[PDB]
Amino acid sequence: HWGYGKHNGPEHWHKDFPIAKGERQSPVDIDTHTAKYDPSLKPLSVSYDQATSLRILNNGHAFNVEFDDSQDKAVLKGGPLDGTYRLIQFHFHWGSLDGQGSEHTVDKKKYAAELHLVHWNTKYGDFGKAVQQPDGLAVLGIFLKVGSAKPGLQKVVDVLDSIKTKGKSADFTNFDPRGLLPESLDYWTYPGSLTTPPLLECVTWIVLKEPISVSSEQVLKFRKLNFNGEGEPEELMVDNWRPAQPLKNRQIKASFK
Ligand SMILES: [N]S(=O)(=O)[C][C][C][C][C][C]C123[B@@]45[B@]67[B@]89[C@@]1%10B81%11B698B746B814B562B%10%1143
Ligand SMILES: [Zn+2]
Repeated sequence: HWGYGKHNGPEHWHKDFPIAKGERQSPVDIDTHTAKYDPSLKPLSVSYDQATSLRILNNGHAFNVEFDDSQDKAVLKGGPLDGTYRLIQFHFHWGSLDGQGSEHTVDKKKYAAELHLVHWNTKYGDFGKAVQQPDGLAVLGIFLKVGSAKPGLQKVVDVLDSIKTKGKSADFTNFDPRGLLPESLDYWTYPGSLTTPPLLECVTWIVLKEPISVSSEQVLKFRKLNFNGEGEPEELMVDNWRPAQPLKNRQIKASFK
């Protein structure tokens, strides 16, 4: 099955998922000089005050913090979006070392990690229907650099020991994702895809310019997770990022001057 190794990594995905070589694949390099300021873009509205986290899951490729998405409790709107998008989960991508780990790059710079807050368009009723639509998902991407600790991340870090291996989950209630946001909501946006199989071309990407800082100790704990299941040969969960894909016939727009 697909993963991040020599024999099953991103360069192989196209055999099972031919859309891997499609016209709107993610991630991409953001060339900051070429991205056009678009004065028609609105401020992003991130309304997470009523967010209800439920659980954290090691799915064998990352860990997902899952939310109750059975009502409009945690929603993204505005920015480039029409309508209302409901938070379903967040997860990260990260490296074996601090010099790599992000999926998007900024003028070819790789960050240590990248947070993806995944939301689906309520007009399609459920996540599974939304991923079949070109405007089905909105993913808010946030870069992580290593420096000062992010206090709002520590609750996530401390539960990782309990979900070391693939298929393990843990109750994860009352986690506030507002504690993962940078100060500024300045962003870039473009049309793209899921960055993992099935690589569906259903995402409006919103990538924040301002990174968050996390400590070396925090990211080291991400790197103790395992891709393998319990009792299997240990394969550290590191380098679970897809590299930048061809931009093709797309424009990246900036919300800021
Ligand atoms: N890295 S990222 O932020 O671009 C991606 C996060 C998207 C979550 C989408 C995966 C699935 B799993 B369930 B439902 C969706 B349909 B079925 B299975 B298929 B896979 B696809
Ligand atoms: Zn992701």
